[PDB]
Amino acid sequence: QLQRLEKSIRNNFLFNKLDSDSKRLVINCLEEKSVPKGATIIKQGDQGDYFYVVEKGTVDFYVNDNKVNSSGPGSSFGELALMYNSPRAATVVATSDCLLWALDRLTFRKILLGSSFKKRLMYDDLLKSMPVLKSLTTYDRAKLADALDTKIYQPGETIIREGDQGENFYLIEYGAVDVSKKGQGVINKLKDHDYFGEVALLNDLPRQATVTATKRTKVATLGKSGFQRLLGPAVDVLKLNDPTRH
Ligand SMILES: Nc1ncnc2c1ncn2[C@@H]1O[C@@H]2COP(=O)(O)O[C@H]2[C@H]1O
Ligand SMILES: Nc1ncnc2c1ncn2[C@@H]1O[C@@H]2COP(=O)(O)O[C@H]2[C@H]1O
Repeated sequence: QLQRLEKSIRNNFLFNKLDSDSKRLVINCLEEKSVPKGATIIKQGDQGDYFYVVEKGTVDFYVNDNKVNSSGPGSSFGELALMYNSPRAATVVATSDCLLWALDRLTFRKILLGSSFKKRLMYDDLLKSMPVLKSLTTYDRAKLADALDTKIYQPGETIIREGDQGENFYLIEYGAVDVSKKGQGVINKLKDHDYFGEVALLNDLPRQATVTATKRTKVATLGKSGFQRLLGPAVDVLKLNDPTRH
């Protein structure tokens, strides 16, 4: 029917949110696929063909044959392979028999990456290129991206001040910054693909130094709650690099 569809959409965060042009342009395209309990829907490593939204049924998610996740009706999956052109990041096994609505790679790139996952698209180069972020899987980079805001600082602007409360952690997209400490002047300098602002957040301390743009500098910024959950791999390197130690 066309009522099951208009309900699919009204209840999906990605879709209820598109303009009726994208919205029309997506109910037209959804193909439905039934699947028996015990069928693999997508295999880890495979090329990404489709995006799925679960009408009825339940799935289990396996990363290297561990099992990591679980979803029911309303939930969607298969979006990372298509937005990024990477292999499948997880195997998705059917846990009870299911009816899935499928968007082909082409329409996904047409409507949904354009608009639902805009952020993931924009930060993808930063996140793939930052050294401290190398251990992150595409699923991780995606969750991290959703949480980032962008700020541009100009020459001579203060980004953070020694002694302040910290709230954000910072990833330099391009630019140049000086780190300074009263009594000591400039003690370090950062640039594209450096990060700063973890010491306050890792240790619950005030900011331990002032950071000042010396060129036009674009950062992505991540709040404390996100720093606590979205950097899982990278977090051990941040504690290991932490200048509050020798
Ligand atoms: N822990 C996880 N790691 C990787 N992918 C996951 C995880 N949990 C759920 N997924 C979803 O499972 C899908 C497997 O295929 P994709 O990489 O295209 O998109 C993936 C996500 O949409
Ligand atoms: N030698 C250093 N001492 C203090 N902070 C530094 C140093 N080098 C780089 N920084 C960065 O400057 C940041 C200032 O705020 P935070 O203390 O939150 O986190 C600090 C580090 O990320």
